[PDB]
This record gives sequence, C-alpha cells and structure tokens, in this order.
Amino acid sequence: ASRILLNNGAKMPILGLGTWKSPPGQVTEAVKVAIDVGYRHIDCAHVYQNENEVGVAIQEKLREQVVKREELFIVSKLWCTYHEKGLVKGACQKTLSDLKLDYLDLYLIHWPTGFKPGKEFFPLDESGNVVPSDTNILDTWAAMEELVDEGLVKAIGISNFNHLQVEMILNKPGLKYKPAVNQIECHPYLTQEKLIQYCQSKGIVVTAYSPLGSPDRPWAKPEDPSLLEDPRIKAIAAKHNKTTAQVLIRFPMQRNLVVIPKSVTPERIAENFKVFDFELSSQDMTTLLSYNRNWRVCALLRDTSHKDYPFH
Ligand SMILES: NC(=O)c1ccc[n+]([C@@H]2O[C@H](COP(=O)([O-])OP(=O)(O)OC[C@H]3O[C@@H](n4cnc5c(N)ncnc54)[C@H](OP(=O)(O)O)[C@@H]3O)[C@@H](O)[C@H]2O)c1
Ligand SMILES: O=C(O)Cc1nn(Cc2nc3cc(C(F)(F)F)ccc3s2)c(=O)c2ccccc12
Repeated sequence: ASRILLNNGAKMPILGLGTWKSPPGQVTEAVKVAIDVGYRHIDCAHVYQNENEVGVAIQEKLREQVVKREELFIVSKLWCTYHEKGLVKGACQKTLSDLKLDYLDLYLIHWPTGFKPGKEFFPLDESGNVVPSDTNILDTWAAMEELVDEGLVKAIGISNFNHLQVEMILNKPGLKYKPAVNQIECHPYLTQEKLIQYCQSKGIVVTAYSPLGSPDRPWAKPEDPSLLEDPRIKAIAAKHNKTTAQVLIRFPMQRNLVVIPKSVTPERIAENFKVFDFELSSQDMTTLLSYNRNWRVCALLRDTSHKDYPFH
C-alpha cells in the first residue's frame, strides 16, 4: 500500500521527498519533478531555509492541476529557537506563509532541545555552548496541540526524540493529542530496533530520515562508511535488478516505516520512487538489519550539555 494510517485518522504516503540541503535555486524544479513523477509527501523545515522555493513548486503543480491539495502530504517542523509557548504559532504561520498553504498535514517538534529565541538557529555563548531555553517539551507539546485545535495543522509529531522522551509525551498530564509520528535517523548502519518497536507499539508511526546515509551532509568525511557503496548492499540490489538506493528505500518501507530520501537530481527523484514493484525477502531484511553499527550520521553538538540531548 502507498499510505499508512496515522492515529489522527489520516493516511500518510510512506514515500516522501526530503528537502534538507536542496539548494534554493534547484529545489523548486526538484519538487515539480517529484510531483510529476508521483510523490505526494514532501518533508520540509523552516531551518532548511528553502520553504519559499518548495512552496513555489507546490503552488504551480496545484495550479496546473497535476495534483489536488487533499492528495498532498506536507510536513514541516518547529525549529529549536521557537519552543517557547508564545512563539510556536508564529513559527508555524511563517512556515505556512512560505509554503503558501493554509494547513500542514504534519508539524513536528524538530528536536527535543529548546534554544534561546532570536535570529540565530544555533545561539552560542562566548565559549561556544548552545544557549538553552528554559521551556520543557511538555509545554511545547501543549502549544503544538493548540495548532491542531486552530486548524493550522492536521497532525502533530516529534523528531529526534528518544524512548524516554516519547514516553514523557505519552505520559503528559492532560495529554490531548498523542504524537502521530516520530521522525528519526534510520538505515542499515543505524537500525534503531528498540526505538521503532517502542513507538510502533504505541501506535506512533516512524519516519526514517537520512535513509541513504546523507552523503551530502556538510560534515561528512571521505573515510566515512558508505551505504551506497557497501558491496553487501550492492549484492542484494543486483539480485533484485534494482539499484542500491532503491534497496535502501524499500528496506524501511517493509519495516512499516515512512521514508524520505532527498534528491535534487531528476533521474534519482524518479529512480527513488520506483520502489513499489519488488519485495525484499525476510532474509534480505534480516541481513540488512545485521549491518547495524550504531553509526549516526546526523547529529552535531555531540558534546552538548543540553539536558534534553537525545542520544546519550
Ligand atoms: N528530522 C530531522 O532532524 C532530519 C535530519 C536529517 C534529514 N531529515 C529529512 O530527511 C531527508 C533525507 O535525509 P538526508 O537529506 O539527510 O539524506 P539522504 O536522503 O540519506 O541522502 C541524500 C544524498 O543522497 C543522494 N542521492 C539521492 N538519491 C540517490 C540515488 N538514487 N543514488 C545515489 N545518490 C542519491 C543525494 O544527491 P542529489 O540530491 O545530488 O541527487 C544527496 O546527496 C532530508 O532531506 C530531510 O528532509 C530530517
Ligand atoms: O535538523 C535537521 O533536520 C538536519 C540538520 N541537522 N543538523 C545536525 C544537528 N545536530 C543537532 C543537535 C542538537 C542537540 F540535540 F544536540 F542539541 C540539536 C539540533 C541539531 S541539528 C544541523 O546542524 C542542521 C543545520 C541546519 C539545517 C539542518 C540541520
């Protein structure tokens, strides 16, 4: 099936297009191509600094009647400098204005860590420490719930939340809406079996980010493990006459995850969508899982003192 049922009653496409690092001058066309090819889910964020350009693409394809707004599943995220109760709606509205939408299908707390509000995404003190905010995730969550009740977003969720942090939301006094989604890093070198079982058991859908290992992340090193070039994964792909990226996308799909590979390359945007015509075997799946190295690609601030750092 192409969509998975969320705990808010809505269906979410299990394949979406990532937009982190997609240059502002390239992402409009990337998203137009993605919609032409059949993508219906776009993963966005204010912090990606390209929501205006994404929104241009969405608007043109709505205009062209290639798609209807109800068929689209548009996701964005609340950046760390806006965890304060009084700033959340403003943040959402800015995202909505840039995307040129009147609602979001899903809005996530991007990271559990709140940062000092200001123009800066990563406000630091004179020593280079990130300056935290004194807001806790449970009041942030209340503010996310208001957005549902105001009609700005159809669903709310979390991202980069660990087991204990998800549990705190679930156990919030006066919890009104459960998180629909936890969007986390997930691929064969970081399989996250425990976290995914815990979320899925609570009816929380998991989205796998960086499914190709984010080879374009700015802090990558040439020496780094490479999923795309792992000969073992190469082998499985060849067995199925698919590419290694297609296997890497199909893999979380069969774990009942949502997955959001990023590309601005039209041929890859198309290739990445052609993952509904083959099946990995249970053995292929277990073998892929066996490659876990607990290797996390996307996380800076590893030495942060932030009380809500999720990866200790
Ligand atoms: N919640 C959060 O904190 C968080 C964190 C990280 C990521 N995410 C989301 O998840 C999305 C995906 O993760 P990601 O951007 O980190 O990386 P990713 O999707 O794992 O990999 C992106 C890299 O793969 C290349 N690529 C794409 N398709 C390919 C193919 N078929 N063959 C070979 N190379 C291919 C892309 O190149 P080209 O673009 O040049 O084609 C780009 O360099 C993000 O864009 C963002 O939407 C969320
Ligand atoms: O965010 C994206 O989607 C991708 C993403 N990841 N990272 C790595 C990060 N490492 C963090 C560590 C913490 C911490 F928990 F330590 F405080 C908090 C927040 C972050 S962001 C970035 O630095 C970043 C910068 C601009 C746009 C996107 C990103």
